Amino acid sequence: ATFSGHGARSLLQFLRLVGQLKRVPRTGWVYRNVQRPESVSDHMYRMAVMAMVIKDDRLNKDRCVRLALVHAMAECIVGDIAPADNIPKEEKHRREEEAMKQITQLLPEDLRKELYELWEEYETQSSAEAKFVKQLDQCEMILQASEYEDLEHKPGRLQDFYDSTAGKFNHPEIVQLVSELEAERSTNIAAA
Amino acid sequence: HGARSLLQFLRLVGQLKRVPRTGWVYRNVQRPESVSDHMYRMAVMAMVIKDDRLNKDRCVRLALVHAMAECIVGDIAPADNIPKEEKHRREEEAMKQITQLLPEDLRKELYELWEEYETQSSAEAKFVKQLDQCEMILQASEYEDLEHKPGRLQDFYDSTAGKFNHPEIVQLVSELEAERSTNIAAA
Ligand SMILES: [Cl-]
Ligand SMILES: [Cl-]
Repeated sequence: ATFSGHGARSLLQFLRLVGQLKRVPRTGWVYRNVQRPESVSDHMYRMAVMAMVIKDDRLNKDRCVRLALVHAMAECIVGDIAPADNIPKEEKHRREEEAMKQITQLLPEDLRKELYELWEEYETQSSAEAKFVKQLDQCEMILQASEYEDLEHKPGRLQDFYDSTAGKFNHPEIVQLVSELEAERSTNIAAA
Repeated sequence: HGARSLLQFLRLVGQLKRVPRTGWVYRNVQRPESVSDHMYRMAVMAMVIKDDRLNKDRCVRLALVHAMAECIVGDIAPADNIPKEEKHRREEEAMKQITQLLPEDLRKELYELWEEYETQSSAEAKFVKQLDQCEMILQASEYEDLEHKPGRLQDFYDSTAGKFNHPEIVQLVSELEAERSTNIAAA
């Protein structure tokens, strides 16, 4: 119940917290000694483009793009928690929830409600759009894994990331895209 | 399928993660942001900076697409001294190459988004151009703060003098310059 107001100063401060996403490297790459790992905002950027180009006539894509730009936003405060950090699901949720409250309080009421709603939709996976964006997250991530493998000239190195997405995919377009990716990568591995 | 081309499109887009923003590099910024970092916050700005006269989702899309050619041509800075037509020519070729990897409806949609920004042919594109400049001077003051070197990136602010007229962005920029100036006066 803070007293920072909802003027330009608070909007600016909201924007600074958001910019901290540029300086949160994605932890999974850090823990695997990737040189120059992407930021969390790098990751959401490509998810957002993927929402634009991976087709599904049943989905509101404007909402999918917004879910993509908002879903990881709490990491500007809580940091990027990876499976290796062993934070229980409930504790990660509680931290990120508190963070989103703090962040959105800087915005006028209608904007606060809208952003928080989007975050809540994603976190509870309550819509088809939310579930779609969750698979973009996982897809975009193994794509980036294979790109770090290519850049390193170390085919297969980041195998653990592929294994962790086993059976997490069921959207027919993303499923198709993943299968193509795994086939191209598993070919490169055999070549080497 | 489809899929191989889509993947190639995605890998090109991914290169944006590895294009440092050139203006920061030229000013010895440590670990400078990528072009995708820059577009990310611009897209968030389109969501939270008010204007009921604008199609915000179109602004968000313009934000995510406007600098996309840079995955091929790189980030050209003013210091690079590339003529406006030449940069336009290069980015246009790049967008054609990029978008042709997509199905026809998406290829046309995406190219037209980029062209609308490029030609500044809508109220939305003009708005997004001011987010770009605003996002950038905010980022300059952030680098100044992180470096503990206030005012060091003044050239960037000087470069934006008189480029703002959108009422909300103007308020935001005034607020930023007053906070920054106060910090500089203090130090
Ligand atoms: Cl994520
Ligand atoms: Cl830009």
